[PDB]
Amino acid sequence: EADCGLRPLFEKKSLEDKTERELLESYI
Amino acid sequence: IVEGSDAEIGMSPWQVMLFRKSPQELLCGASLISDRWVLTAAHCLLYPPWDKNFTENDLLVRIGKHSRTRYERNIEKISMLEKIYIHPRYNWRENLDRDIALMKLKKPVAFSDYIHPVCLPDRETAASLLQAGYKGRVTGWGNLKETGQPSVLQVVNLPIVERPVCKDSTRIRITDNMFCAGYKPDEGKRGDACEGDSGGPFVMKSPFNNRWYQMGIVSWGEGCDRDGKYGFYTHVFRLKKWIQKVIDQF
Amino acid sequence: GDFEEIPEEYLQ
Ligand SMILES: Oc1ccc2c(Cc3ccc(OCCN4CCCC4)cc3)c(-c3ccc(OCCN4CCCC4)nc3)sc2c1
Ligand SMILES: *[C@@H]1O[C@H](CO)[C@@H](O)[C@H](O)[C@H]1NC(C)=O
Ligand code: NA
Ligand code: NA
Repeated sequence: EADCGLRPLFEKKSLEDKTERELLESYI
Repeated sequence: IVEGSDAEIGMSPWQVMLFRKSPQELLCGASLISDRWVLTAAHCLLYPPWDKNFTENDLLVRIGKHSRTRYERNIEKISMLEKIYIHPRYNWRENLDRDIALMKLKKPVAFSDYIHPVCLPDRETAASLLQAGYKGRVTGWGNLKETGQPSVLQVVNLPIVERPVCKDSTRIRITDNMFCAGYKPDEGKRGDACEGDSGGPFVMKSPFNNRWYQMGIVSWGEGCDRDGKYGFYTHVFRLKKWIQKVIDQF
Repeated sequence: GDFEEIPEEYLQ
């Protein structure tokens, strides 16, 4: 899908969820 | 989910609930990958050892939910299945190798703030993100402990574990079509999937394009959140060819 | 607990 993986209430509004930072910080 | 927390509204819009018609009950998790296709684990539909063998007419798919038991009026969408496709080489007799299945909805579902598909990985995304130590996220309405149920969708983030460690933690022969995840006994953090969560998605957020990718499918484990044991997941990219095959042909 | 009643349209 063209806009797969982009959440209406988060990525599309440029808002982060409570714990996504944990994932990103693990990606060295 | 064991040792997780309540999900935020709209946090996993691709999360799907596999629901039994009669008796009405939660069977497994699943994921929306397009307006008409749902991805899940084959053992959710077929597993002879436990006398499990469901057909299209046996169940329903519920999309956009948050609460486990309430019929979320004007928010959730309930769909009927048109056809189920189980991988031809699903090995249910020995190790659940190729534990994967596709389900075609009778009619497409419309997207909303609460319903949106997740992406399937490409070789580069998989090569780049499927590394030991990198964390993924698991979601589900399953049991809160091995041996009760949550009120709303639960979520937990877990690190991918080195292949040797996965191998040395079980007697089962593990294949290239699976990977294991979870914290080690000395990491001082717990968390796992549990009964009712299988078939659900293991996702990762690409730091290159900011999209969420489903890297795995909750497949099997021995108990839930036991020290020194790990949850095993179906390797979605290793099986992408079959997925495209079914979708393109059917 | 047990689940709530879902519309009949989805059970036929
Ligand atoms: O991290 C994970 C990942 C997946 C799972 C699963 C799925 C799962 C686990 C094991 C399995 O089968 C046996 C394992 N072998 C198969 C191949 C390799 C090992 C298949 C799927 C759990 C689960 C689900 C149902 C069940 O109820 C049994 C009770 N049932 C009797 C009838 C219905 C309820 N007990 C545990 S716990 C768990 C933790
Ligand atoms: C499962 O159900 C299908 C369809 O009703 C049937 O053809 C098959 O023989 C059953 N058993 C197995 C193990 O597939
Ligand atoms: Na072993
Ligand atoms: Na564990």
